[PDB]
Amino acid sequence: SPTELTEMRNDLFNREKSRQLSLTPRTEKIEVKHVGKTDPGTVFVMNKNISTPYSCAMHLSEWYCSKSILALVDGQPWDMYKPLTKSCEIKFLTFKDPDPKEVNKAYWRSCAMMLGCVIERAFKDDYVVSLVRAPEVPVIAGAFCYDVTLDKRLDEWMPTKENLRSFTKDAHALIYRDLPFETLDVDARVALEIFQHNKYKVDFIEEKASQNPERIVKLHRIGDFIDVSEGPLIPRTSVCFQYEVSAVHNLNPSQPNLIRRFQGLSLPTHLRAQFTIWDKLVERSRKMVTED
Amino acid sequence: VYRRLGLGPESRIHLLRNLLTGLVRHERIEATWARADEMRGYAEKLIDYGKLGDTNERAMRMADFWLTEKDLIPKLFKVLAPRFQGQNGNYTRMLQIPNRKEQDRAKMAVIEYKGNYLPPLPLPHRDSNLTLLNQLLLGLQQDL
Amino acid sequence: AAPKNRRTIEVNRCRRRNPQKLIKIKNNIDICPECGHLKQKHVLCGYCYEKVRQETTKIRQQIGAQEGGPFRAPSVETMVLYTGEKPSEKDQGKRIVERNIKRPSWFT
Amino acid sequence: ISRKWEKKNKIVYPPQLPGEPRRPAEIYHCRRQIKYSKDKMWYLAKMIRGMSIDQALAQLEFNDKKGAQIIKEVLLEAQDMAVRDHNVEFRSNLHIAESTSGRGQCLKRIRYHGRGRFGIMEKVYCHYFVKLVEGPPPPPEVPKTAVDHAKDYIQQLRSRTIIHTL
Amino acid sequence: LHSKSSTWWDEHLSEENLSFVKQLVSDENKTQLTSKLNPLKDEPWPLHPWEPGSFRVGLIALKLGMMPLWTKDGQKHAVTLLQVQDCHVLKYTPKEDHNGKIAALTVGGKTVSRFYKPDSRLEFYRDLGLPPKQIHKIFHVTDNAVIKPGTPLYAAHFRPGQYVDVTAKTIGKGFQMGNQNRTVYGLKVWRVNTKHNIIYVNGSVPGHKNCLVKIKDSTLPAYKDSCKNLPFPTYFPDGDEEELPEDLFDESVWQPSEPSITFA
RNA sequence: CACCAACUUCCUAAACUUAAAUUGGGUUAAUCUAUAACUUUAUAGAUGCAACACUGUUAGUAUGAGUAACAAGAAUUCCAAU
Ligand SMILES: [Zn+2]
Repeated sequence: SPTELTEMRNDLFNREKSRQLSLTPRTEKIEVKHVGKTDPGTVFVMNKNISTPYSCAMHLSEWYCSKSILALVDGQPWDMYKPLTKSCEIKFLTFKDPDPKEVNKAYWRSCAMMLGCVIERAFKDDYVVSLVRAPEVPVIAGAFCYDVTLDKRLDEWMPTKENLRSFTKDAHALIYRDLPFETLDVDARVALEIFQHNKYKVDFIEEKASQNPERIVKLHRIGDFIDVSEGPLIPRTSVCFQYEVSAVHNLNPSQPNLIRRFQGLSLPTHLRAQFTIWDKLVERSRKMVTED
Repeated sequence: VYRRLGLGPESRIHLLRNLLTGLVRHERIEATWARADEMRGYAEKLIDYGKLGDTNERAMRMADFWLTEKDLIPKLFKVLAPRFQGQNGNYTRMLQIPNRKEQDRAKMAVIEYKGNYLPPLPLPHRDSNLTLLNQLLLGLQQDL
Repeated sequence: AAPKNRRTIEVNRCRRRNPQKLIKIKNNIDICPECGHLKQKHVLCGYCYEKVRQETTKIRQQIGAQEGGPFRAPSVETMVLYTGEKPSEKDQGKRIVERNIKRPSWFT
Repeated sequence: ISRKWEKKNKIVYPPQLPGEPRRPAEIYHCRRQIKYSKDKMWYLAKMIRGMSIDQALAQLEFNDKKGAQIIKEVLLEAQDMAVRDHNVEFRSNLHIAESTSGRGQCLKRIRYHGRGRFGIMEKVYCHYFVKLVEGPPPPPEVPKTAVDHAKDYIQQLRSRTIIHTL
Repeated sequence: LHSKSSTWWDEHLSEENLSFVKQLVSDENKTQLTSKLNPLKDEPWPLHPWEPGSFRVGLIALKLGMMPLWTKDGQKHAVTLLQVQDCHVLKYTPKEDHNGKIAALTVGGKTVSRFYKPDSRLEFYRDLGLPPKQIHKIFHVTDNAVIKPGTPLYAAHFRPGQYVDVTAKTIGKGFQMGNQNRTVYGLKVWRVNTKHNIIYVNGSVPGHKNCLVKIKDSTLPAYKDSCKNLPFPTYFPDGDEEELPEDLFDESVWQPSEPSITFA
């Protein structure tokens, strides 16, 4: 049953957190200097592997927390809730930054991860649904895509308008739940065990482990659901204001399993859109998006 | 179409004359928002009189009356008018400034002549196209 | 005009605590990237604008000294130059104002 | 004159045991003498009740009343001492638990009139009391739904007890 | 602050995207209007023949102003100008569900911008496939005269020589007043301009110039059944049974370019 | 072809008969003295000894009321500046 997998998946996530907490003895003070454009040069003494960019935002003002979606630690994108590791230079990334391309990717990946969570729980436990991967497509494409392989029983079933609306309801509930994106870097061996049943997830874990010298892989967890991530993700699911499951396209090579690429569009609260604009974007997001 | 200003119709024009003379001399004046809006139309029309030509006898009578200081009259025909020859309008830039903290809380604005030598005002900037929403709109534009 | 009897504090308390008489909150508050200070969406930042006026006063002071007399407004265009910038041929036929300060970063 | 609001800020709690939750910080700050009407200051106090430190500061900055400027200075002073003396780690993590204004000692003078009349001149002063609790403001109230109201009515009918019978 | 912020459609739009947005809006308006141009070619509801007691739908028009109009008798008559703009049927209400005596039809004209309107209003119009209209008004129409929603209505529905009833909100004068719905009855139509859908109506009409008004057939007892000799449901340009002249004139009206009237 | 309704009346416990100037008798708050008592009491002897009301007197604070009401020519390069 899927619930059993989530239970064991949740536990290993919890045990890994305890091991990392146990790994760090005492609290080590790290001098982080604020290189952000506003209030530059402020130096915070912080607890290593404990303090997060959100804590620094709390130190300064609430405006920092609300408008900060990511952090640039030594010029590197860092999740707002990712514990700080060393003395560094920290800058806060917002949706209105001159170059949000790095922010766009994190929002793009987080939206895809949320879509994957909806698919697995949307179908009944009787049917077999396996997540293959989240394809990376440009923001210019107009829709974020998630690939999933269905069971033979669902080969003849296509979502209707009501079925698509049901998916949005699950996605909307997730946004309403406002579940923070937990972040863990885990070795392949543990990651492979966590997703052993899903062979497609197994290879993706191997790919990430292959790229880096170590076997450490980036795992993100929304509530019970867990998934691998190409890069940093949004701190919380509440960031999205508009969400839509535009359409589903079934990949032609469906002989072993019916691989479906689902199209969706989402907008953050920082970037609201007019009703007509959203309607056109949703219509423009119902077209098949290839990877180039 | 006119704000009820001054102790009489003459006072409004005289007050406008005082306001107009100061703006020409300095090219950037801070005043109450209502006054700045009222005098903006006069300033634009004055530039047209400068464009009409220095030789225009009617322009001199308008310039002489409106500008108390006569050193500005050569300036209008030889500085303001040449400057705005390319422009077809919008010679004056008026922006809202935070209200005066003088216990009366008057609405404040700054009116300046465009093309001036003064430092540029901190104008508002529209969102860049690099933003996620703009990038999404760019994709829609490309497809169409 | 006085009511025929004293107004009770209870009656008075209700009148003053009615929502119509209470102070309303405003949600149009915005942040100024330029100064890093608060602003209204329809109001320009004053911390940066204050710099412009202060520079304008300094520029105006230099012009006043250069003119050296009242009613001496030139009939020719005017330009401002800062230390490190020297008058060019394009600046010919224009009043030139020299500023001891170097060209401000914001001013171009 | 009584200055017990300050004494409330001088309260020292007993050392908490290791198996005891971290006590939320409470800061009592007040300005005793303000040349302003308490009623006008109360209106400002009433609106800001329960708001966060940052939200209150933002609202005050764009307020036109003189009292609002005084409150902002008082609020800023309270925040400074809260971090300095009450161990408030995060500046943003503060909310206005309590805000109220009190009467202050006045001055008595006679108001002359040009035509032989006179009036009672009074110089008003007031006190301003605020208690600040470290942490975010508490969540706002949620109105009762139709289901909630209906259930209570049935419970009330069941809860009824028979009167003056065996 | 984790608090609500005020936004407008142009807040987050860049200049390049802002120009594109304007083009996109114009394209949508053009496509939607063209789609609804042909009502009879869009599965029209059955049209029934006229019988006594039938009531036609009314229209919404804009008051351009007044100008002098001359008749073949040489007399000058001041006439008011009414323009029908983007008049379309929006929602049909069944007789039982609205009023047991008669059913009603909702008609809206004078298309408006979509930027500063609630999403709920846009949602209803998106289903209708038409751009939002400034005013919604309800007209009592008999079952036989019911028309499918989305049918374009034109000034040609009325004809010269027909008396009509116009109701509009009166000009408000502030504290002194006005701004009250009022109706003028028994106004004859002198001429109709089909190209611009301008109806020339005798007399004055309440309201300021450029003010939307509601136009319905005269309810006076004398003109109880005038629709028998008029397009009974409405005038359908899509049918094009006979192309009407661009300008429709009453017989007494003296058309311009006619010979100077001599009182012989 | 009845019932209701008053402390009228009966009943258990008790009680022993219904306007107001005027008239007889028994107590008592408070303060001080005599002599005692000793968490605030007694017996005697005393008195500036008890106030919702004298066009009473003093002080505090309300209500009307945050109401009536009130105020400085313009710009700038600046209040002993233009
Ligand atoms: Zn600024």
